Amino acid sequence: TNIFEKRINLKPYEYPELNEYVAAIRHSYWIHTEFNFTSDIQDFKTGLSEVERSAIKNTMLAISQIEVAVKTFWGDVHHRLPKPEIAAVGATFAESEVRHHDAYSHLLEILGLNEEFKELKKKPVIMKRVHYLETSLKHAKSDDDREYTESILLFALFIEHVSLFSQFLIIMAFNKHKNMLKGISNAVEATSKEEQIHGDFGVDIINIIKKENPEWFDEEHNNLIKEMCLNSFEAESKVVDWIFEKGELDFLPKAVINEFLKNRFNKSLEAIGLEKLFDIDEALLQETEWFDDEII
Amino acid sequence: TNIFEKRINLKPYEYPELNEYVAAIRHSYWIHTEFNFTSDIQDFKTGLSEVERSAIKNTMLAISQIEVAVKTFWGDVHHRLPKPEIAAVGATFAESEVRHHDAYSHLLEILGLNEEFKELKKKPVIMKRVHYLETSLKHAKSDDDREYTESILLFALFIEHVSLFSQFLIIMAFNKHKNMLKGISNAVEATSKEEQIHGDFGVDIINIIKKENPEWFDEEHNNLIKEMCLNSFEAESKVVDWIFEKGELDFLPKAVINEFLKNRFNKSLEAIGLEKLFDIDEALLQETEWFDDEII
Ligand SMILES: [Mn+2]
Ligand SMILES: [Mn+2]
Ligand SMILES: [Mn+2]
Ligand SMILES: [Mn+2]
Repeated sequence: TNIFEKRINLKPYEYPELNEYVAAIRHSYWIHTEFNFTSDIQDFKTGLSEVERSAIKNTMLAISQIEVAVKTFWGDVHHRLPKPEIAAVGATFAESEVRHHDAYSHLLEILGLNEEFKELKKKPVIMKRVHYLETSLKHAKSDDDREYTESILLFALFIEHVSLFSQFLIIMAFNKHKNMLKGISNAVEATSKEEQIHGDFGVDIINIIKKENPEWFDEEHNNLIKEMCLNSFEAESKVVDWIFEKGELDFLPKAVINEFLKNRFNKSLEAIGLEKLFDIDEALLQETEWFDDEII
Repeated sequence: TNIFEKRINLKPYEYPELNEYVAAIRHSYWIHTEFNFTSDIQDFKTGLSEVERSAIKNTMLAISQIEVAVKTFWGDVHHRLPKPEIAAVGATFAESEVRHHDAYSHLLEILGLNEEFKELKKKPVIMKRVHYLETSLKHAKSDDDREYTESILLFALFIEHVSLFSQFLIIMAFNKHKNMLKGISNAVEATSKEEQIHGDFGVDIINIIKKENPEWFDEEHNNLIKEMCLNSFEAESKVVDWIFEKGELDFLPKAVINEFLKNRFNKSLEAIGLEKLFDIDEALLQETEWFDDEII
């Protein structure tokens, strides 16, 4: 098998196991119109202290920075990985991103955050985030399979599996602790599950590429993956600092969120056979174990 | 205002009305696992005469010739029509085609038609159908916007709005008259509604292209569209002859199916401002009015 080459017959599948990702998204499928956000609008308006409102506002803006955008990467994977089973997953994933866009676009509207969203791009922390996101996808349109592989790798391991996860954690933790933001936490939980599925497929694709082209993955390029991992963590850790610019939440300190992120980065590296990059404080990490127990 | 030109900023939308197509497919969304085909399997095995079974088998094979294939045209429209609103529709449509593929692939399996499906491509009537289908999409990957426009036009007006519709009509008519093939007619009705939506969006895209580039739609190019309309009808009319090779169904004669097809071809031409091509026998057309009353 060669993942990069087109095949003559539709059947049999060369990577039949990838078909499970279509079933996974059909099971996770959701539209924001299934949730009721009336209490969330009221909570955001009058139920929060100024510290809590600033944290929630910034978290919603940070999710939207990624979700409220044109996201065609998954829908285009078939051009460079021309397999029917990959094209099926890619199309299923591309549609799920349209559902995410509509959900967060609706949430910015009803929370009265459209003007703040338009001005978000001017923030240095956001520009720094955009830099690592654009660098990660610099080869998304490359004619070289090895360069394109770098884009899949960084996109799946770090963007899909980690970029939004401090934000998903903040919303879920807020609902778990305060029983507020019911509709938003439902939408966030549904988005988390789909991003987890997106990254898992990308991890599987990378392991197929690595199995078929082991010589592309030397100690040298493994060091290049590790420095991109560090850049992603530093940028996301700074986004966390900005989210809590008006004060930390006592039940979810930044130190707890940072350990949660480092662990996700480690798991992404380990998923493709690399060694872990971050030393983990187990006691601080334990505080967020409930998140993965919910997402699965 | 140019449909072919990239707009990086998400809002304001240039064609906000195209968003209705994403909501239309979310409303029509279905998976074959929502239907029960147990009675259909039994009907196909023991409930049909030799004439009826041959007609149903050939109809299912003809639907599958189009549906059981990699269908990435809709998911790629954004490359040449780089608008966020178009990209959202394209991704939603590309996913619906994966659902259609899984549905008809499941139906070929449970009806024991996998081997007959593998050999279908060798039939002269099928080769003749493939010829007009491939000719219609010959410019699907062109760098010239005018040539690409020809592919969208033929694909939407004739392939999406008509190619499968004699088959959808045959299945629904069989269920209406005989109260058999319950699950299959449900899946066919659900597919018909989504193909109707697919072609409607394509018609809207063509009318935007025609509004922005009226000089592209000259008498010479309109004559080519009419010549392609005739080629599509002749090939689909021959597919109908093949479906009924073992005998016609008294309740749905070929003359009735052919008038149904000619009328659909006329409506596609009229939808983009071209004149009707076929003379219609109104009495024979009236016999299939119930079909559009169900789909629309
Ligand atoms: Mn998303
Ligand atoms: Mn994703
Ligand atoms: Mn279809
Ligand atoms: Mn279609």
